[PDB]
Amino acid sequence: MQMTKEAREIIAHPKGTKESRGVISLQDYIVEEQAMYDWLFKNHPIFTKYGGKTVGKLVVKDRGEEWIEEGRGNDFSKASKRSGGEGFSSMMYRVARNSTLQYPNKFIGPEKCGECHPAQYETWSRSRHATTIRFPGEHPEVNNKLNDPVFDKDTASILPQGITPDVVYCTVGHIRTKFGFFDAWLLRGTYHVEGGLLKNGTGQIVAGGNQWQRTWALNLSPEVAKKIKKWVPDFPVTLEEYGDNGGYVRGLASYAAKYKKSMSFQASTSYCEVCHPWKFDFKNESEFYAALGNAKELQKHTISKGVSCEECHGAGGHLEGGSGLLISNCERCHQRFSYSPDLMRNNPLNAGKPDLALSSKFKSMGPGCGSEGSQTYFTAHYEKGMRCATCHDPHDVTGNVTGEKGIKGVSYNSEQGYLSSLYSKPKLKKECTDCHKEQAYIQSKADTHSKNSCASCHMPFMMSCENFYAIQFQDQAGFDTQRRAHIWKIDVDPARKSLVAGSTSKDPRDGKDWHFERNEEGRNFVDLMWACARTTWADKDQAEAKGCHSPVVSELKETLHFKDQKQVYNEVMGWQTPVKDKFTQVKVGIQGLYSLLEVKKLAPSDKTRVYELIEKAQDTVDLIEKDGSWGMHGFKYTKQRLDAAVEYINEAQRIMKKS
Amino acid sequence: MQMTKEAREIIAHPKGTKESRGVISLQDYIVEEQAMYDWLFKNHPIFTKYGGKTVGKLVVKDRGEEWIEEGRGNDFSKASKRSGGEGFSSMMYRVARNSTLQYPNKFIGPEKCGECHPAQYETWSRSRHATTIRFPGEHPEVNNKLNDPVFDKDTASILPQGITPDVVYCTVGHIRTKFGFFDAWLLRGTYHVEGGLLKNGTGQIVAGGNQWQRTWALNLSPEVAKKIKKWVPDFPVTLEEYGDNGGYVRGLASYAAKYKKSMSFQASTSYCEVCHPWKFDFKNESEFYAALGNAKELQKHTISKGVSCEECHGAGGHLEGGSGLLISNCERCHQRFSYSPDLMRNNPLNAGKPDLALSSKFKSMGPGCGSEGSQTYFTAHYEKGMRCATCHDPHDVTGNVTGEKGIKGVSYNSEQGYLSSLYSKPKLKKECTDCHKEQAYIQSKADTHSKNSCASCHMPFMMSCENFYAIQFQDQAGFDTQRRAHIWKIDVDPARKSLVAGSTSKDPRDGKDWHFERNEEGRNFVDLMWACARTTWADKDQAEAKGCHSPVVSELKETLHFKDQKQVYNEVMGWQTPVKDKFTQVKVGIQGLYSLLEVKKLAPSDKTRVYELIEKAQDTVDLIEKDGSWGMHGFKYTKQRLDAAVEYINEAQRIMKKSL
Amino acid sequence: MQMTKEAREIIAHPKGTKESRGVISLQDYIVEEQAMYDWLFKNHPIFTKYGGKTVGKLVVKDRGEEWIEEGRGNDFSKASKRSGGEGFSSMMYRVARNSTLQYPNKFIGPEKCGECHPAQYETWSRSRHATTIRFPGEHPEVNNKLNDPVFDKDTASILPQGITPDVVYCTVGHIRTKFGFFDAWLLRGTYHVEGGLLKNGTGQIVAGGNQWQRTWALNLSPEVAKKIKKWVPDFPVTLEEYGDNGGYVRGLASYAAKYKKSMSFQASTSYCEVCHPWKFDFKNESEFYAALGNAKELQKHTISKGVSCEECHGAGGHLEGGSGLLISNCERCHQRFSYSPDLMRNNPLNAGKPDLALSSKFKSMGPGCGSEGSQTYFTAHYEKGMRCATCHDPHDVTGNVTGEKGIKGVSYNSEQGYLSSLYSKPKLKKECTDCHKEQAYIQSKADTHSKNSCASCHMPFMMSCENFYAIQFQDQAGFDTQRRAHIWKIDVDPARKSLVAGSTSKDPRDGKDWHFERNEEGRNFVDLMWACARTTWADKDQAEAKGCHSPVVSELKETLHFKDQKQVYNEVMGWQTPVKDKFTQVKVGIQGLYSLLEVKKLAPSDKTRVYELIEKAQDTVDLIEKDGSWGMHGFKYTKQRLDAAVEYINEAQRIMKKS
Ligand code: HEM
Ligand SMILES: [Cu+]
Ligand SMILES: [Cu+]
Ligand SMILES: [Cu+]
Repeated sequence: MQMTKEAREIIAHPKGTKESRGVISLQDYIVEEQAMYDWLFKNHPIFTKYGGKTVGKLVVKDRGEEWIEEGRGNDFSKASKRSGGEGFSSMMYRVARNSTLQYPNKFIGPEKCGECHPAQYETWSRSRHATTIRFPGEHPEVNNKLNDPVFDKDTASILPQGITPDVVYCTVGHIRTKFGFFDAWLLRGTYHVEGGLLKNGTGQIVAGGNQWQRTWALNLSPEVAKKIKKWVPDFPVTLEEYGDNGGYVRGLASYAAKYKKSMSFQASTSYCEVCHPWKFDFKNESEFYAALGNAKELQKHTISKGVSCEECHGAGGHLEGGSGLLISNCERCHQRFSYSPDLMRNNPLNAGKPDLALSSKFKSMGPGCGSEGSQTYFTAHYEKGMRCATCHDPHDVTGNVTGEKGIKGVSYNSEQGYLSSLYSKPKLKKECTDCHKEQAYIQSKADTHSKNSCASCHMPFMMSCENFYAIQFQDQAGFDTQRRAHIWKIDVDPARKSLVAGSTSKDPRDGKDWHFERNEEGRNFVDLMWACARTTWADKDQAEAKGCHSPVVSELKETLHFKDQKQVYNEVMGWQTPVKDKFTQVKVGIQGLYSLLEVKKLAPSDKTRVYELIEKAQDTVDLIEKDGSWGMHGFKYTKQRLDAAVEYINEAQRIMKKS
Repeated sequence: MQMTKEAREIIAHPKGTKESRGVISLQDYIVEEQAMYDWLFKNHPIFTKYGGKTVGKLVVKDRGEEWIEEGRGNDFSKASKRSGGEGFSSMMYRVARNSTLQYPNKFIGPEKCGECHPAQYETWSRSRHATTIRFPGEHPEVNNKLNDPVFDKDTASILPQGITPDVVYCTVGHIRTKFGFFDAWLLRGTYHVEGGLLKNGTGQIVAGGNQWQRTWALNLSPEVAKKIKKWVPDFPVTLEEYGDNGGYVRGLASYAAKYKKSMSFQASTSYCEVCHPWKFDFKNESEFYAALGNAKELQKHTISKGVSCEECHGAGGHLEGGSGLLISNCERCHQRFSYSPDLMRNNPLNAGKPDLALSSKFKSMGPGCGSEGSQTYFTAHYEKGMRCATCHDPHDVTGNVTGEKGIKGVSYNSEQGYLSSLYSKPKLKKECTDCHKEQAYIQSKADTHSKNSCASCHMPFMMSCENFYAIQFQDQAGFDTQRRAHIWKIDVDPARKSLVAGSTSKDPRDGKDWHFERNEEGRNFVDLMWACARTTWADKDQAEAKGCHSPVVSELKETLHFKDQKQVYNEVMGWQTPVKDKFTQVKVGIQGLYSLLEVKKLAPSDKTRVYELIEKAQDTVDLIEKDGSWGMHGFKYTKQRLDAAVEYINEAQRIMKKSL
Repeated sequence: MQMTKEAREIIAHPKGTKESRGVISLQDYIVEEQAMYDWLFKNHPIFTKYGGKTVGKLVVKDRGEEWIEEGRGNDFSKASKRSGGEGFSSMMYRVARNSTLQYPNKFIGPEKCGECHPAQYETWSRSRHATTIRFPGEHPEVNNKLNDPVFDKDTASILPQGITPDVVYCTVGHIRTKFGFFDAWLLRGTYHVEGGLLKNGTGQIVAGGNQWQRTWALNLSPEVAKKIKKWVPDFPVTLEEYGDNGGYVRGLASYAAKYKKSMSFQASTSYCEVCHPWKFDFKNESEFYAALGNAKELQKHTISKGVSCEECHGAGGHLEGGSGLLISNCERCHQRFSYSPDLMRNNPLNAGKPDLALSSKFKSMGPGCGSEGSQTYFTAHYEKGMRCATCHDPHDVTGNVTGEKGIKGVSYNSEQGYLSSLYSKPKLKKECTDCHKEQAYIQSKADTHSKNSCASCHMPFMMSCENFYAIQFQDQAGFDTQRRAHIWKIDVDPARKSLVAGSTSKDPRDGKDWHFERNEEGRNFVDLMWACARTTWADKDQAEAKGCHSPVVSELKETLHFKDQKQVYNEVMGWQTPVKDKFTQVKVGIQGLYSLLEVKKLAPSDKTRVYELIEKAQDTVDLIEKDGSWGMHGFKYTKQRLDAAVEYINEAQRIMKKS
């Protein structure tokens, strides 16, 4: 057992700044983790109780790999002029302030910020930022039964087999999408126990079957899976067909682990403390390591859980003795840059500019949760100065969502506010209609999609939280679809996809180097299958609008179930072709007449009329060009205006003739 | 004599973070005040020279009550899941950085920021932020006569009877609204001395008669009071009629005190250092306590006065050795939340969300000064991400206001720029017209209110700075009206009021738990009485527009003096009803015609014409809908466009008729 | 040799705050410099090897003069109530954080910020902020030949006579405009050496001939000069006619010096560290003074060069052990206020308000480079809350600019991206057309200037980077024109000038107290000569649009070469006068028809028609009024459109006739 080679090379020859400059920087964080892994190798029960034997190999994954190697950081580093191409690049995972390995820290806890800022405490406290980290006893949404089935009695409990609350420090997550756990040794829970209990050192440690997944447990029954299989012939139906991604019961999937084959061995320090953090109140590291291995002692000494005030604003915020106030830009946890060699090779003028080949973290073939920032970085919105806080309230990030009263589960409790909810409804400072007036105007007119939100087409749930690759069939715009894309640009095309395999991929399902495609303007885009026909169980708008056009969840008539991108493109063109044809005629007419007002004299009263008509026709052209949807924001009204405008041009042309 | 019970409990069982974490938090600030109060109980003249005897009882009011109990902080705390409902909530009064009890501090003074930032120093220095704290010798606007009448010889001086400059550390405030003072022991001036001078230990300490009020001393003469009384029969005229709120001479009211009945005993450290601060340059606390009681010594060692650069930006700003730069969001001094159990009770959807039952500090029955933030918090503006500095320049907060040459006073001096002025004109980055273009366009059409500013209707002076409850008659939108409401939304209703009494109120004027009402969108709103017919002497726009529709100050004909809200509402309906009616006709016509074009056959040029007409009508409807005032921004223009649009629709119907 | 009197006075009676308060402030910076000047008076080669003898007088200029006296700080101070009118005002030059005289510092260098922020590193690293300070060996754009001619073999090399790379700490600047150098003793390069080499202490120190200038070396050949001479009689053609401003070869001018007459003696600490900084990693001031005089040692210990992350964001940024995160408002280096007594005197409503009499730094008769801030301060834009970061990306400040392949040069290499480029194209978040919609609409119509940017008219290159006063003829809008004015408001007048001499000026070219004029709204403005007819070689838009109307560089026909402002004004009237005529005609008509409508009875159909026509004409009027250019944004569309509105009025009249 040892740390990753990358970590060991840095430990052997470190070039941090803590000792030389008195300022901590990337390499210092890599170095400081050595003692934690030494401790775990001697003290974790996998070794003390199970003799280092597991069903599946242990694969150590420390900061050396996560904070340096992920997102092809080493390839990015080589493509950069920084440090002569010999440097390191932390693409996805890193902290801005001290890690949980430094004691003492200056955290005072959110309740103390709340004494003076009760208003923000209240909104923050009813958000998933506040409860992403929770202890046993803090799950009223499952009546505090972490080991009983949540929904149907043949589906999974939140905790895996053999894992009981007394050896769990915390759960991570929510009913919203999924849960994970950390054991009392603060080791990421990538395993379960068969034929025994971790608590007693009995049975066997088995890789995988460690991650509770709401959609698989609740929505994705074998019956639903058979329905998908009619359309997608290789969709897995039985548990065994979920393979390495699955496990022993539906709802508990293998994550950072392949069922019975391999499992990551990872401290919270290496990864999870970047985005689902906690802080302890210990005065020094001796106190910390003494408690390490007892959940109750660690819980009692926990001064901050989850994404609290001070995770965003800094320890002690602006207070005297604190570490200095920050205003988060969200990129610690919501950015997730991933360098793509394929995007780099699109243009020779990219030489020395590898930032132009950044994409987003992908979980196998889907863009990963927490990648909204790397998505928005290649949008017109980001170019125009817009950031997360432009649109989002940074405190009330969950909104007034509630549980599902029609769900009859063995443990599920629908009455616990947002904790019971399958959805998110973040509080917004800006709606699309605030900035896009012409689009709002046309889309407000009574028509096919006028009831739907702008976000319903423009912000599909493309993102994978669970890395449930066994159900990722991305050309069918499903089925591992749990977070919302922040791309906005919709591409209208019969074939071009948003998501593409890397050129290193040797099998269409191996998931190698997937990335977002870039359009002609160098921007990310949403293809029409995602925009119109995606299948998801995370999207409240979709569920309130008859499942949109998904062959799996649509309640529309079968001819409006969109089964491939070309079909969707055909529907779009049914509206766009007639709009563009009339649009062109009108503009052709407007020039036909403007120019021909030099080659003819008219009775002043006819001249007035011709001017008047083409001026009104020009108003319609401008509105439609500015709208830019070519009828997709409202065919009926767009056609009404274009019909009028061609009448104007014909009336004017009739007049010009009589001369 | 002792500190409040709330402070003593926290001192007895403190749960701050200074010792356990090395970070100062709320409870540490409560604890640190113990020494100051012990000192005051032994060393203040009230005790050393007057035997602790005062006319009216002494009421200690330290941070334990001000920073913990105010705004029903304890009820908010019990309504919250935070700390199992057993925590504390500082609703209004707290600091962000060290208080004036820490020595040494890192303040260098605004003149030092000004060495490198001369431009911002200049604009800041000509603002009331810069001069809210002043020493004797810094009042040219009264020819430095703090003890002679400011205006008429029968009205008040700035300092009350028995209080002389040499025992005053500072004055607080301006001619703008009011003044207060702090004695050389840094105790808040809630008293005067009858038959003697404080400096000689003679006479008697008497509660109240301590706050100079411009509006009472200048504008609210017995003559004006009598005029008001014809409308409002209970309105006080004689000095005796102002009761506990008054005192011994028109212009000096009792504030944080009741004349001869009670007076707050309060160090500057408990309350005033939050919003009207100063900082001293002492190396340690021994030096500070040694200077205490000596105005000249304290003044000499004052390194920052009032809302200086570093009060906003932190002590030493971004400089090496400083405390770290801050950009103020203004909530230290301009927010003032107050929790309203009635707003919780009346909306059951707010259960477990005490933040949605937040209101503003009320001074009796009017929202307090410095509550703009708690007001804006419940507006569309704040919801769209707008904050104070969206609209406001943070430095030039007073603007180019001047005195009134027409005022002849015993001491008043009109030539001192903003210091002489009765008004405020903060420099703005954004005007209403920058974001509300349709409203601006219609409003620019010459009519009844074309010379009104947008803020004249939308931002009435509803706020009470002085807590002059004796003249607060909120249903008549007067008469203690010194600061500008930041609410904007105008409600259109015959009876519904912006301001209402709490359910604890047992008498229409007892002033218990008054608060803002919330509309169907969960927002604050301005009722039509405030928007149209309010009475104030702090609103220059109103003074320059014939006093608007106030029965008391309107110069308009008597038929345009609005005596109550139903009368205003009926005037509004007279404009909105015709507009709304015609708007509805035009909108139905447009849609009806569009629908009929889908089936009824017309010659090409008729179809052309019908389309053309309904598109023109649609332009008009879109404009008027987007404006959303239904004629209140420009009645004749609005109805004219709609009358023209009605003509377009009728011609279009004429064409449809021919076919049949 | 000694420090300036202003410095010595402060040193004698210091009222800083470091000792009393523990906080560094302005006067502390002045005092701290004393050791450096003592050291230079004893150790610089000028004294140790040349015996204090120079061709031209040594003029010491320290922080005492730069940070205190510049911009008429003492007059501003006296005009202010601050400190009784007896204090100091640092108008242009000061730092926010420790100077380069304090050791150790907390800088970790931009490559360490880049480890975690690879994206911002990439865009920042290809900007002139990043390379404004460079060491010998880092000039691929002249093939690293600092002593060979850049362009033609009879024009200048970057380094002057007798100055070799081995005794130069760094160069300042780029091909873009100009270069400068610092010797190994960190003295500002205001001299060269005739008859020997500085490294051997041979030859004589000669004042001036020290600043390499791109425009003089490349563009302003004797032929071009002759051409300008035909329009401007006094224009210098021969090297000798450039006088004190010139030197011994075309391309190397005298700056902070007069050729063979005077040269400033200035440490980097007094001035250049404000805006073109660097930082050393020295652990104390002893290590620093020990390396002084050795270019290689200093270079080896340089941890930050130029305007790096930490110069804007503070040393160590937000990192633990750092000095605390900043977000720069750019005023350290781009503001440059200069108090103008003339502006104060010429408006007695500004009495007691010297801030309102602030102008910008002028380099002789042109506004200085890095005065964008003091310029925008008196604009509508600043008043509305706009700041540098409203329009600009703060990282990607240079943009995708490239060299010129057509240039023949002895050393010039045109293939090093932005390093080879003569232009700047800063990345913007907002374009003029984002906020100014009506102007954008009119300007989009195919017409005379429709291909041109808004910035082309509104932001001419008025600013002097080089103080090349020998070619400054401002009434002719030329010819020392290297940076872009940030004023936007164009004044339309036959004679009023943006740039005027101070009342202390005696000769029209003595360059005394020049300043911007203020218009009737208290704002800076651009006169029509600058807007339309200016001569520059720094403006890419101008170069891509036939040199605009410069008599010197225009490729237009000769009737479109504008020689004076009166001629420009007249061309503007050619357009605005017909537009305002028709405009007024329409307003009169609308008002007339409207007044008649209440006393006139019309058939329902006739009335419909008159309202409608009036209403169309009103829309046109509103658009033209909103545009506010009266044809300057597109004469053809504007005039055509007003003509039609006249027709609407005329048709309305024909219907009103039936009364
Ligand atoms: C889309 C590009 C442009 C934008 C957004 C823009 C914007 C503006 C604005 C906002 C004004 C002020 C109008 C007022 O006072 O109400 C203006 C005036 C002016 N612009 Fe432009 N402009 C553009 C292009 C141009 C061009 C190409 C030229 C010259 C060829 C030009 C020359 C002027 C002049 C001379 C004025 C002064 C008008 C007067 O005061 O009479 N502009 N422009
Ligand atoms: Cu996730
Ligand atoms: Cu007040
Ligand atoms: Cu320059």
